[PDB]
Amino acid sequence: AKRHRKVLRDNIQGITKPAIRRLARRGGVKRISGLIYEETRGVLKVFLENVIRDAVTYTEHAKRKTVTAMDVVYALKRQGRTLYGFGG
Amino acid sequence: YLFDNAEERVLQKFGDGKMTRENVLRGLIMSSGKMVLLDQLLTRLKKDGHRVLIFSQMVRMLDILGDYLSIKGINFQRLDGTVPSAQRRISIDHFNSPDSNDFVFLLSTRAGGLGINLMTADTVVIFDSDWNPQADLQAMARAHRIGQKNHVMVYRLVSKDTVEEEVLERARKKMILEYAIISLGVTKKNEPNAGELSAILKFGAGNMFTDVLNHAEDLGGEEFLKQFEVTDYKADIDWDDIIPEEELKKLQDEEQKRKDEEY
DNA sequence: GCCGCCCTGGAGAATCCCGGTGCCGAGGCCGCTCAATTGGTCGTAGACAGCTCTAGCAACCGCTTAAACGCACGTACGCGCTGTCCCCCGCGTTTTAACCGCCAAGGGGATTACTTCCTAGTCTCCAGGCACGTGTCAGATATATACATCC
Repeated sequence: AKRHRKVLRDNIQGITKPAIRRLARRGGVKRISGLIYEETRGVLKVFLENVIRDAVTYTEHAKRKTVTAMDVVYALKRQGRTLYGFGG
Repeated sequence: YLFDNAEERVLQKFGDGKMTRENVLRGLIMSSGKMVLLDQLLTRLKKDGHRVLIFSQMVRMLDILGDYLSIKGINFQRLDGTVPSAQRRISIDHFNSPDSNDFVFLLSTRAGGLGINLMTADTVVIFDSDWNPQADLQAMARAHRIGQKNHVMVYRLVSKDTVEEEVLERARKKMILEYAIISLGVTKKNEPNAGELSAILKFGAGNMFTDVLNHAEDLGGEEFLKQFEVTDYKADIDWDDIIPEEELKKLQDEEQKRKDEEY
């Protein structure tokens, strides 16, 4: 059975264990338990869908199919997370 | 079957969803209009003493053909971008061995470079056409090398009234351009050049779209007017014609003996 | 007499330094060019004054009473120590996919310019909805009076 589906579902597993370890090293974490990574993936997925839904709403207001960087900036700004370096 | 969740609808609408080792091959053959011609060509070339390369632009369609030959039961070998170079060398040496049981060798069209030797094969089936005609020319020259002992026959598979029509039209225009600039500047005819350039430009401004599978064939300007003709093929083959009594008895006995040996 | 071995001098080549000349980053200069400036006019936003009525404030009173406070006791819990085991970390090895560089055509979207028309601003007039006050009315509540009854 060489044929399969083109779509992929484990794209949350693309945020690998050493990436979460590096993000914890930037946060000053010395020791990490093994159950941290699934919780971190769930938290990142929740945050990403919260930002992406607002960005998509900003995109469909402009009658567009392309999510620009300014829509992401506005979506982050509305929830209280202002991001610099992309608004100019 | 390149689309997701499309084999299930064909299996549940025609073979009533049981998928019992025989209607899967029927769905593979009768889902696409290229596959009935491919099956007839494969049976005819297996009947004769021919070996065939099959070139595709997609590796997922190569997976579809590999599954078709797996359920069909034909010794095939494969090459695309996923196969590393050691297994590529192994497969090319296995296909070119004099004691080879392989019959069909599948390629993705743009892989392998110009250094693939495919001496032993005779027929080339271009399943999907390329935008660049030089890619298809290199695909045909994989088997049409210096010292070839057999008449190389190329079959190009085209879906009627589809988007592949303008693919072939753009490929024909690019071949016309290459024959204009490159082929007429190689290495009393200057007067007839002003007529034959006009003739080839009238060919370039005209649309090509207005004993059929024979592996045989019985001044240079008329040579280029060949291999641009369109040979329309009509199958009119229903659901129960394929997998004949020889193939159905072999498929049912193999399925019945598999339950006895479990595994 | 003839042949082989040890000691010392001057000429040929490699390297450092300096001068002439060409290339990358940045600043002065020029040209377009559109938005800030200047000048004038006018309407109105807001400052100012005035009167009326209500809330706040400083400092005191008096009374009540429930909350705050102090103290004694007791015991529950924070914390320290020890064991243990398990799970995470460090490291070596193998795989694998990210990354970068490539087609191949086509659509999405950002601009520039132009046309058109629908819709919202503006103005005038008017009327009814909202805010306030009041007469009236039916449901809820308390007691007046008469009848059956126990001791």
